[PDB]
Amino acid sequence: ETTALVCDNGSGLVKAGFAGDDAPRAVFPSIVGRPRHQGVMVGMGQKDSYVGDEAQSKRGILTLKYPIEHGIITNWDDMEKIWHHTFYNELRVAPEEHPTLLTEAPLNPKANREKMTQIMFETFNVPAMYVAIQAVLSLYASGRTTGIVLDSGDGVTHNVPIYEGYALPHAIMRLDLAGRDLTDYLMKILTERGYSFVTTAEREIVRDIKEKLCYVALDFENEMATAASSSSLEKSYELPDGQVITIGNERFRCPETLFQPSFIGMESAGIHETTYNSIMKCDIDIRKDLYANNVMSGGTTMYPGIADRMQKEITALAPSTMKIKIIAPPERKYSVWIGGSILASLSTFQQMWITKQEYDEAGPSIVHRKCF
Amino acid sequence: TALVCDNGSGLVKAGFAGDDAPRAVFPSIVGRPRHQGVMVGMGQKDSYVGDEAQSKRGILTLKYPIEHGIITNWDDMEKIWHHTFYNELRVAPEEHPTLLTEAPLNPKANREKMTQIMFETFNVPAMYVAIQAVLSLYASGRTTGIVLDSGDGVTHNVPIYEGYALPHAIMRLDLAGRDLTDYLMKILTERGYSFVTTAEREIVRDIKEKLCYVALDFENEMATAASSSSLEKSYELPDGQVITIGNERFRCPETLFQPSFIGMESAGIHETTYNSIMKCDIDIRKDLYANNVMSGGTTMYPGIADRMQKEITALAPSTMKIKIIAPPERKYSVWIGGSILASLSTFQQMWITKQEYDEAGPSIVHRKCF
Amino acid sequence: ETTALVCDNGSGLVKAGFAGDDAPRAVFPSIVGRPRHQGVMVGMGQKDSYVGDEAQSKRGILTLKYPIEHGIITNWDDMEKIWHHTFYNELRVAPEEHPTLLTEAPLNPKANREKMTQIMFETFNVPAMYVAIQAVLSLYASGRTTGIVLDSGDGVTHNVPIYEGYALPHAIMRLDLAGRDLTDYLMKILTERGYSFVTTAEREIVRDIKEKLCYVALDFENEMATAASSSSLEKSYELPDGQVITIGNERFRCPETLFQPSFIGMESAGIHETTYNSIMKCDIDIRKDLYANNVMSGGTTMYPGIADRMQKEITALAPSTMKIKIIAPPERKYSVWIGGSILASLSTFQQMWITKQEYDEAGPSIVHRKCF
Ligand SMILES: Nc1ncnc2c1ncn2[C@@H]1O[C@H](COP(=O)(O)OP(=O)(O)O)[C@@H](O)[C@H]1O
Ligand SMILES: Nc1ncnc2c1ncn2[C@@H]1O[C@H](COP(=O)(O)OP(=O)(O)O)[C@@H](O)[C@H]1O
Ligand SMILES: Nc1ncnc2c1ncn2[C@@H]1O[C@H](COP(=O)(O)OP(=O)(O)O)[C@@H](O)[C@H]1O
Ligand SMILES: [Mg+2]
Ligand SMILES: [Mg+2]
Ligand SMILES: [Mg+2]
Repeated sequence: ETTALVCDNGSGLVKAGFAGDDAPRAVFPSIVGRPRHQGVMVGMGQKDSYVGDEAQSKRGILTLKYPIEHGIITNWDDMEKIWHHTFYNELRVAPEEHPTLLTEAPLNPKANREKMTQIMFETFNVPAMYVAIQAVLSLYASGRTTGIVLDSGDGVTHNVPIYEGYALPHAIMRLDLAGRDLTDYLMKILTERGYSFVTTAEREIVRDIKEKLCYVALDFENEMATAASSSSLEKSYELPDGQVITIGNERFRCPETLFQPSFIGMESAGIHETTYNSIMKCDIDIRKDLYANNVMSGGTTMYPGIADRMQKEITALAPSTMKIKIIAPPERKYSVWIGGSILASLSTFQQMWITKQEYDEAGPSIVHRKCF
Repeated sequence: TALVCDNGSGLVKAGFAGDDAPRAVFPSIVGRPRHQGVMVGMGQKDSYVGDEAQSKRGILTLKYPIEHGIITNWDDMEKIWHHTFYNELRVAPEEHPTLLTEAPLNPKANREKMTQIMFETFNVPAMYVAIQAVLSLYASGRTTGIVLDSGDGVTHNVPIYEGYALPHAIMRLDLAGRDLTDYLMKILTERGYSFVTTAEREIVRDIKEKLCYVALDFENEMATAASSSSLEKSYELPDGQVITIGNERFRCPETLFQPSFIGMESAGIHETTYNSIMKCDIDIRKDLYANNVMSGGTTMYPGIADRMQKEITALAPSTMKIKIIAPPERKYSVWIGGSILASLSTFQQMWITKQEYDEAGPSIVHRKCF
Repeated sequence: ETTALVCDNGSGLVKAGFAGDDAPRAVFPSIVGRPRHQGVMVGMGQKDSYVGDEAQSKRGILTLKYPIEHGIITNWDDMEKIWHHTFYNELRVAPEEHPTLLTEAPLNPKANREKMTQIMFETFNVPAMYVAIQAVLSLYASGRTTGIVLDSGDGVTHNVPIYEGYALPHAIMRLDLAGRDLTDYLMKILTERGYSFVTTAEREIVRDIKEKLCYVALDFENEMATAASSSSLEKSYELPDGQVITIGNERFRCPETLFQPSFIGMESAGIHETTYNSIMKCDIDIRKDLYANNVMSGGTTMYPGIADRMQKEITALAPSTMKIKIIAPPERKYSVWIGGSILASLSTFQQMWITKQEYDEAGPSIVHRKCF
């Protein structure tokens, strides 16, 4: 009778809702904003902190902080504020009568999961909770059991291969390059045309420009030559103060760091090379079934050129007698949450929760013996 | 309707007595999971038997219950027999007498535990145990001759005169297709290919079944392979990679004629056959030389009959006629001979029934059975 | 007076010197470093590549490559640079007056040995060269003639049984699990405490941590229990930037992969089981002398718990009436080189060289005729 809750706490967005539904009920940014200027009018309900869309609307007088960086919760009072906001104000529920399913990136610190368990059991005390891997939930939402998931969000980009319900944890790859790094690189290369975005409020403007105007080039050198020849690739964007800026090659130089990390000084290889190395680290008899089942999930995989570029690069890397298929659904921005809405709804899952009695018996160390 | 089951070291060939071909031919492997299961909307078993193992071997560790002809694991043999009776044949073992096969020169406790398991767990009205090379001679339409039975675990040379095997001339060589698969895995490291896992052992087995052959003259074949690339052949891996082998095609089966390639003390199959013939009386040696019968899958290399003819002609006296019979269906020849034997009229009183097992115990198979 | 050179080209280190000496004169890493950034100051040297210790000195601005992976040379131009820096910079000799002795792991590709012979004879042109197995040189240095040698370095762990100078080829076993895989596994499991190491320069730091702090437990489960029970097995290490890390139970989980290869996803058996299988593939009358003369060589056999653990495991596998003695010399990090100098200083080895005229007559295939 008790309805389970599915909460996906990424680095940039919080997607929370109920199990068994199709879409998340509450999608809001994971920001806590605090005032930085001098308040002069008395009273009028001035608050010392702002969470979510209220922090985004008043961001001209606020300093915005993200509690999670690179998939790791760095500030815990702000994370308590985020969880209190998504339980009492957005979802409008009482957490003492709802089990909770949370998500986590692979190769994370164990103390993050231990403190998530301790805070969910001692502050918002739940009957049950469970922490799950996001790529497994993406594979649940895809409707299949075999595939290699490339999940790229705001802090982490990770590859997880799964064959017939069995994961290969030695081939799991994690890269700390995601949409916030692309936002910072776009902020850096916007100064070549004279545009200066420095403050934490203007990072959101640069993120909006990246979401609206950036795309992935199929050929990088041909697109650079096309931009250098004619002004057919230039687009205009209107700033909130009415200013109009114009960008050319910076539309496709920004997500190219996903394929050339050396643009931001990283020594690692691209996401296509990471996916190929994750496939080639698996057993030989499963690789074919991986090659036809490349699944992309997350916001950073939402550029309108990325599936064709990934297919071209993997087809260049793979032998020619193999079929390479990139699976990009239109709902892949929320796919992890949809997997939670599947996984908490299964009758075979209800014995996998971590109850309060088990937490009192074992402490906050049962989350490693219970969750993978 | 009787049941004929050939439980080889590498394959299981089972069917009904009277049919001309086996109905269930599947690998004798048990696969178990190796990695961490993360999805709960799945069947999620713990043991896979047969082709279901071969369709899932990339996440599985494979085990053979039979090693070098003798049964090492009896729980896995129970699983093999259960899958044979209930999933591949769709029969009830309470209604059908079952014929079983056994390699010659084997420990007696293997037959003891075979009869005990077949009468206590998979209860049959009757059962019988037969020698494989005798059935392979029976399937070829003759009653006198020498059978070279080479399979997955053992190679045997059995001479049979007037339907009776001669036990003082039965020769056993502990070299068969599993050792050839492992030797091919060892010698593919020279060209840079690494095969370690039990799943890749099946890939190398497929390579051996597809590309290898027997050279007529080994030194001349090695000379021609080192002169030009006219013997190189290509194979496409399951992941799309292309490998090329030039002289491993004939070096791997040469262990049948030179067993020291894998470090075994015994002589080759030609000397083994000549020794098995030469232990017999002089008046039957002409019939044994004229009736050489090949059997099993390891005799399916496309050069083995001519090479065996050349070597036995070299060993034998020059006035002796050497004829080697290699039937095209010799991969299924123990089963066909068992089908012929189980469909005979007078064989029906040679069944070991359950009442005689109750009155005797797990030792009747050494008195009523051979 | 043409003294011979003994050069051991491992996967991680190069140990080179003169025959007759008791210690290698040049021990340096087998790396080539190339710049990953741009040079803004002019008037310097600024060479395009760095070999050996100079690559390790400025590894923060270089990406590092190993020309030898799992005992097999993959990059041959980098191996040209390594051998040139060995002959002309670390030894200061001209390799036209010294015959050379090289080492190779067993069950290697034939093209590696053919190309080594070719590059020795018409690039660094030598009067003579020989290629020898490493484990027989370890037994030559150990002073015995019968026994089974476990050589474990940076790329290949191999077991070779030798009876009265006869290497037994059908019981030689090879595993591609060595110290580099251990370094990668420690790099992976260091992310549980939050320590993230990504670049190729940080792999050297993790290798230094492994060399300083890791050890082999006698009983793994009791060690895990006492690590979880008390904070008495923790140790601290200082990074180059001054930060301090602490590891408690990663010290014995990292070399547990040598005994449980399933930690990195491999299906193979442990080194103790490989040793027992190598002994069981020998003749039945020589297994007593092989069980009494177990010799450990290489750098991965330098953990300070490995001899007692190997003794316990082999005594478990062996029959109860057998005597098991495992010999670990204190100088076993350089044991292939010492036996190589012993072999090259012998009077009856002077007919076993491959001369230049023989290479001219027979081409680069006489190394399969004159060398084992
Ligand atoms: N259409 C789009 N094009 C490019 N980037 C996008 C798009 N939509 C969202 N993003 C990026 O995705 C990132 C977060 O995606 P998501 O994975 O849904 O959140 P989280 O990482 O918090 O789970 C943001 O940094 C945002 O810039
Ligand atoms: N075309 C072929 N060429 C060479 N060997 C083969 C061929 N087909 C099958 N084999 C070998 O025959 C062996 C098994 O044959 P068979 O005797 O029918 O089974 P079992 O040995 O279990 O009785 C396998 O190990 C396989 O390697
Ligand atoms: N004291 C030690 N403890 C643990 N590992 C060590 C120790 N000393 C060396 N090693 C490891 O041994 C490896 C190389 O050893 P060695 O066999 O001497 O070189 P190579 O493998 O190049 O021949 C290095 O990767 C290093 O990590
Ligand atoms: Mg996310
Ligand atoms: Mg058979
Ligand atoms: Mg070495």
